Amino acid sequence: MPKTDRVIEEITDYVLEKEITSAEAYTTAGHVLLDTLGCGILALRYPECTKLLGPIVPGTTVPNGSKVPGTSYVLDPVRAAFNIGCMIRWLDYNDTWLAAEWGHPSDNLGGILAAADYVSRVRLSEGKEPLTVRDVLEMMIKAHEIQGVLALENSLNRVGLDHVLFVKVATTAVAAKLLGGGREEIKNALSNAWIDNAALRTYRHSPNTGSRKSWPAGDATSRGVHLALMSLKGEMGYPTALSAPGWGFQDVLFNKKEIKLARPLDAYVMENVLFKVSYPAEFHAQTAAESAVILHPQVKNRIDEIDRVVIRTHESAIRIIDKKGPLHNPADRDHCLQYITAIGLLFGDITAQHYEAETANDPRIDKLRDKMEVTENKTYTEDYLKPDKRSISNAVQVHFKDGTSTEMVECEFPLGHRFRREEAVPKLLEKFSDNLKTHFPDKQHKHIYERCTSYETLQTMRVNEFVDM
Amino acid sequence: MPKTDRVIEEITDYVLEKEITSAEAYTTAGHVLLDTLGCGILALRYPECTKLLGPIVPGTTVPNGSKVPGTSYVLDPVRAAFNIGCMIRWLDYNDTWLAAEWGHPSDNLGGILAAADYVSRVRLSEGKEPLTVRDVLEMMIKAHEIQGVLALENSLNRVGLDHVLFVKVATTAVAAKLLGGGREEIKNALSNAWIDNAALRTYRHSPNTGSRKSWPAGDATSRGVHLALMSLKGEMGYPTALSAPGWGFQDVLFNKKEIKLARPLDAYVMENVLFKVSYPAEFHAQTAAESAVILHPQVKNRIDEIDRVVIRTHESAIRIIDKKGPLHNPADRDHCLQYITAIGLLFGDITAQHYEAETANDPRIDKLRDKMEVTENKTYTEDYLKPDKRSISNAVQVHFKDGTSTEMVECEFPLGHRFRREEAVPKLLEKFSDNLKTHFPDKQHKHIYERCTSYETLQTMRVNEFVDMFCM
Repeated sequence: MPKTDRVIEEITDYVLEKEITSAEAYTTAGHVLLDTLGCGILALRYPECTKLLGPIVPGTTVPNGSKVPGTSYVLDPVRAAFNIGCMIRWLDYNDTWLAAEWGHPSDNLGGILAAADYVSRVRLSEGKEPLTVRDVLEMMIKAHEIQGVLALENSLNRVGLDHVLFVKVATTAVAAKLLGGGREEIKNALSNAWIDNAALRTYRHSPNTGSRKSWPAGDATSRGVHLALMSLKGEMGYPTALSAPGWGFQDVLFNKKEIKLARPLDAYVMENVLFKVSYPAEFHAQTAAESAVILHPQVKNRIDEIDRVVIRTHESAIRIIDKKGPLHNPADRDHCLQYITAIGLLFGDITAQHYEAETANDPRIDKLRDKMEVTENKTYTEDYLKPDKRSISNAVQVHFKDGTSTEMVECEFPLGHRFRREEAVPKLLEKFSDNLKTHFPDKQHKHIYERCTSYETLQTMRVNEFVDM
Repeated sequence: MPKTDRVIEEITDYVLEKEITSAEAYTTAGHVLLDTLGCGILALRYPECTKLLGPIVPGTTVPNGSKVPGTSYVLDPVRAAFNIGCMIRWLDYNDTWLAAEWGHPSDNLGGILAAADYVSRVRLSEGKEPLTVRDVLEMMIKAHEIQGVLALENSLNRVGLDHVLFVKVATTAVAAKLLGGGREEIKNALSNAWIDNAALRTYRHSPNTGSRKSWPAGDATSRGVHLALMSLKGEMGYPTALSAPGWGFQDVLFNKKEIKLARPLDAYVMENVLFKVSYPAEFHAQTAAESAVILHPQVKNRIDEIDRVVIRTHESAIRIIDKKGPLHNPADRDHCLQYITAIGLLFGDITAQHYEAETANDPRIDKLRDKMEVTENKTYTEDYLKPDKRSISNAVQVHFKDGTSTEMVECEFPLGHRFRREEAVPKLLEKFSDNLKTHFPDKQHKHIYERCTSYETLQTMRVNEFVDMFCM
């Protein structure tokens, strides 16, 4: 009788009843699983990340608790979802989806993995069968789809809200399902997600750019798991959470426009996901990084002596990462098109260490940044949104004081774009192995690598056993 | 130098440096403390509340964990803050503050008590001195001041947002202080609270009114404690969280207006707080309830001869609780002026049971509700906002089919208004004792009552001991 908003019904129906049949989705989801966990492990090398991990109260004991990869923490699933989601996102190294809204749908793994691990351990304690990694993969496919299809035509950034609302929405649905919710519970959780927090994006932008860019998605996935658990206790929903006149999400926050699902939900997002294969860096600078690295040998010994650097880019890069003047922390820097491009030119490589004070204090960087001129190419802006292409284009050309110049080096498709997928896969696996090596000893690193890259047998691995760190 | 937004600095300075000197504020804080905890204890009689309480995972063990009053739960201080805040607010029985924004600043007790109890138990385990109930009182005074002064001039409801943001903000600042934070940590926690922003109020309004009206403040006071803990780890803040162009709270959510503090922060809100002394019910209906109850003897044997019922009210009541047609759950009903007025007329008293299906199924209620005409009196709307008065006015008159009528019965000041404080205090104590009696056996009820009402003596009680009284 009360009449639930269509978008919430459609998400619910997809989660509960849609069968995923794409081989290619499952194969790509396997890559996203390892790539994401690798990113999370690498983040344990960063004390700014680690300081936010662990239980609220040290020495808390949680029966059948979710384990946090790379650690000895055993946590409630909400807290574990925060820990994992915080890790995997921290270094701006994880996967990415770009349309009307921006985001990183792998962020949902925080909630998915924590909830699937908890459910598995509880089942085991009750003498029942745990979930398998294939269940994790399916839930990732569906989380990706929900967040990514929402992102196609709904721009939260244009109304000043962070993208992580779509993480909370996607996680809440897939978590509710994992935890055994039916149609009513999933609907009710979703409605509570839409009514909830929508965090601002003040921390992703000048002058306030900061480390909340790294942990907001963890906070949102965690919240989704929490809302799902409340729903499983039978807490009531809000049928017209989106549409209610005056008080609904659409009228309050979305400029009275309808939230829309631009296509039927299936496996399109996972199939077309973007990887950050080589460099941690804000995605809109990934191709400027690639072009800078190409130019590096031509500039490395001409080292100051550069008169100006031209950077041609697309509109999203201008809106987010186009900054002049002092940069104050690693988040600020890794969200700076000019900084990233300077690192590529100066060093021929980009690692998360380049964003730290030790490197940033190199006086050459800021001198080279103040020579950079960033302008929009309107064709790049168009091609960024065109469905058969979805390029993320930048071009870079260096001019010298003698009047000569390098060629203008243009990159439309970074190595993580679907068009370069066959080339990328072996490099993704190298990235995974390198990331594991930073944290795990030889025996454990080789064992994880081996299990995770044997995709056939991986499917049938129990989730609790898979969480072997 | 790097320029933090002024509002965040004034809150921070108040929390760290302002000495509270008001004897009246401490006295009233003591009353709020008992009233609030009493309301919480009564909420343990409602399974729709209880279902949300407890640890996330049954059997979780927390060292030096915060205890939840009325229960055996020993929790992390974030989760405890949610439990307590959920309980104290659940039944719409707790204290209230009304201005440009509406709210219930006693909600902040969830975070304050949980944090203070935790800190006390940790101290004790380190061989140090726990906090005392006076510290809890002082933090209440300040939380009330922060949320209530923010409410004087800044209307979240006019931009479609719930009032619990100001709970999150107040709790974050007082929690960060309790937990040992300095100026930088407090500022940084506050800037993260403003950015967190900010739940809708869809669950307080037709046609979606529901039980999230009961737990949203718990969720917010919990979140405040959480943000405070993150700040103590050194997590950075956002200096222009309010004022940043394009991306700041003011430009995104507040229609490009400035968030203002209408007066310097001291002890005004606690001194002037509103109690729900007799009836659980949305505050904007409290005086209509009082007037209905007066009229009850004149109508109780003539309900079938009632032709129409005139209710004259103020603008906030029209915006929130003026509803026609079917009511679907207890939250919908306790947020219905017409329902609450009907109950008073029909029954001469109002309890939380009157909002349950058993009573609501009484066919007389809806029949009476469809005879009610609610209209705004504009003078009530003006006097609701005037600072020397702050009335919450309703008037009720009943007209009969034979053409006679009762007098029009006007109530400007409910029993919980500061102008009726001396009359109220004994009734507040009765309400406390009755609420305790629902949940505690004789010995424990008497003991709690006796400690809590011996105010001189209560001050010095260690927080952990104060909380232990409620547990067994």
